[PDB]
Amino acid sequence: TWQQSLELTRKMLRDKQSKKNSGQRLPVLPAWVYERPALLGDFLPAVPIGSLPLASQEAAVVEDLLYVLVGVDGRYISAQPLTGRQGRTFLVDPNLDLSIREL
Amino acid sequence: GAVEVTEAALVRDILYVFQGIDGKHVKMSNADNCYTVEGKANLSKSLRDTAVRLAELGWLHNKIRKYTDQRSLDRSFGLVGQSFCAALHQELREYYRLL
Repeated sequence: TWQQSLELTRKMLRDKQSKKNSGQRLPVLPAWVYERPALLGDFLPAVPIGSLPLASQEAAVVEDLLYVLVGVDGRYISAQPLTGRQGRTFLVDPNLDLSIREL
Repeated sequence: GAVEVTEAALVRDILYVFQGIDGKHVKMSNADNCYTVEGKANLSKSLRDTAVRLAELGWLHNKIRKYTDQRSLDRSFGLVGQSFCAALHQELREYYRLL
């Protein structure tokens, strides 16, 4: 998970700053900021779409999309958790129409 | 009863073809690099001819798309190439706004 690697980097940066400040106090963010997923700005880790009429499929898709554009999972569009630092990967309901899925 | 694709459904499929993504009854034949209407669905000769005449546009669309995608990844192509690709993207978006 990217979080652990970034925490290691931050620890090393802290150690280097303290090593350069000759032991002057440095600012440190209270731990819960780094220790709380529910304050991340990324994502937080329904009727099946293939039974909907094409226009209804589009409507449900647009709802899921509007959720997903702000980092929130839809009903028939779902996010896939990441490994390492990557852009979000998404799972799309496979009963959607191929054309809709491409779009 | 045979499946004949309605005018609206054929329009939707051809509009997907214009958008560069195949329809449900008209699909990109990649052995001609243009969208051909399947024969599983039964449409009149005139409808098929119109479909071909329209999928010409999808062929051109996909060509422009491939060119932009390809030149977009080469940092070596320089700022002038990137600006050409940006202008082409802009024209493409105009096309999409009409679509």
